[PDB]
Amino acid sequence: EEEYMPMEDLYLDIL
Amino acid sequence: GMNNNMSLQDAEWYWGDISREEVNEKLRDTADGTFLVRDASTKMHGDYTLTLRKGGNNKSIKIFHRDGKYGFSDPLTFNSVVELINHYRNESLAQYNPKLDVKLLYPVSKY
Repeated sequence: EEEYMPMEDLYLDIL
Repeated sequence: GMNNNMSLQDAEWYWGDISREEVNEKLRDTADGTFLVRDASTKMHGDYTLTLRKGGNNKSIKIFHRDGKYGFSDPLTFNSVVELINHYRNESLAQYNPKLDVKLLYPVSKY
């Protein structure tokens, strides 16, 4: 579903 | 009205409340990177929520708050997910986990 998930952080490319 | 001089709230996807329901008729399952925000009930424990497609998996997506700015998104002092929109617009963000890693260079920007 499309609820709410805590997470993101600038892409900052791979690792 | 709702924080004028504060937070990016101008990163396209951060249109600003798109109406939950709408979110259903906005990015029902368009494609990944189709970031978007709606915000609602979940306010206390959340920055301004967010809707995106985990590569068609769909999880929920949502931003958190910490020191005024976001949270999980490195609660150090990053309240501008635009610099990356250009700086890092392809490469993945699967840092500690593929929580998102679905791109975000294609914001709904209110169809």
